[PDB]
Amino acid sequence: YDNILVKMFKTNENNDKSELI
Repeated sequence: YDNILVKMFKTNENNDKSELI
């Protein structure tokens, strides 16, 4: 059981390394 792609869509869009840069 692994679903790393669904979790990485919302994490990378909102945060974007710092805060939406």
